[PDB]
Amino acid sequence: SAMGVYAALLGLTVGISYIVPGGFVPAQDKQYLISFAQLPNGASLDRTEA
Amino acid sequence: NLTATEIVNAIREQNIQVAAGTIGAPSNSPLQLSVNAQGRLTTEQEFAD
Repeated sequence: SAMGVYAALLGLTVGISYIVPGGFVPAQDKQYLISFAQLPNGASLDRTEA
Repeated sequence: NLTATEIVNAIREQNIQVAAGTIGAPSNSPLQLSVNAQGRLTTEQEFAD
């Protein structure tokens, strides 16, 4: 029964090794963020400045 | 009544690219439009013309 339980646990490990999503590096906070503004094409620098 | 050096100068003069610039680039105009013209020749007919 111990051997059977061991085989069942090995199968459970193999099954559960496929449900976790993958990744490389988690996204953390570096005390700053960026913001982009885009004007309609052909706009002068004064409008973007304002 | 022609010479080869004049021919070389003529062909070199008429086969140069031109950098025009921009209209509306210190100005208060709300538009900034680049300007382009015709520069280098490509086909044999243009060279022969």
